[PDB]
Amino acid sequence: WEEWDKKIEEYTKKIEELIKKSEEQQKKN
Amino acid sequence: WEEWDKKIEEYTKKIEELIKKSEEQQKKN
Amino acid sequence: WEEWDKKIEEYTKKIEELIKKSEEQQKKN
Amino acid sequence: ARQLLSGIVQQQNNLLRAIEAQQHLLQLTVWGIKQLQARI
Amino acid sequence: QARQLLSGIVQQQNNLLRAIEAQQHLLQLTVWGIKQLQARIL
Amino acid sequence: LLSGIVQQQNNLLRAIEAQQHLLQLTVWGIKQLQARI
Repeated sequence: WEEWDKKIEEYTKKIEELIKKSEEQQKKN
Repeated sequence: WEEWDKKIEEYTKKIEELIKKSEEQQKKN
Repeated sequence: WEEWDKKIEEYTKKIEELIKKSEEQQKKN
Repeated sequence: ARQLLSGIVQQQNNLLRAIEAQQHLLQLTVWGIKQLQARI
Repeated sequence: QARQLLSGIVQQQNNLLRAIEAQQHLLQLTVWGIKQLQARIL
Repeated sequence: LLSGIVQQQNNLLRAIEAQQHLLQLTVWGIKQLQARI
C-alpha cells in the first residue's frame, strides 16, 4: 500500500502535466 | 460518502455528454 | 463480483488493444 | 494532403473508443467501491 | 472542404481533452473511496 | 497547424496511457479490499 500510494500520486502528477500541456497545444491549434 | 455519490454521478453525467458530443463530431469528420 | 472480474478483464484487454492500435497510428501520422 | 487528415480521423476514433472503454472501467470501479463500502 | 475537416478535428480534440479531464476528476474520487475503505479496515 | 494536431493526438494518447496506469492501480486496490472483506 505504500507503493500503491507512490504510484497513485506519481501517475496523478504525470497526467496533470499532460492535461496542462494539452490545454496549451489546444489554444495554439 | 453522500457528497461522494453526488460528485460521482455529477462527473459521470459530465463525461457521458462529452462522449456524446464526441461521437457525433467523429461522425462528421 | 464474478461478473465484475469478467467485465474488468474484458475492458482491460480492449483498452490495451486500442492503446496498441493508437500508438501504431501515431507512429505514422 | 488528405492522406494525413484521414489517418488523424482514424486516430481520433481509437482515442475516443479508448475514452469510452476506460469509462466503463471507471464505472466498474465505482460499483466495486459502492459494494465494499455498503457491506462495511 | 478540408477547412471543415480541419475545424472538426480541432473541435474533436478539445472534446476528447475535456472528457479526459472529467474522467481524471472521476478517478480521483475513486482514489478517495479506496483510501477511505482502507482506513476503515485498518 | 497540422503538425500541431498530430502532437495534440500524442498528448491525448499519453494522457490516456497515464489514466490507464491509474485505473490499473485502483482496480488492484479494490481487489485487495474485496478479498479482505
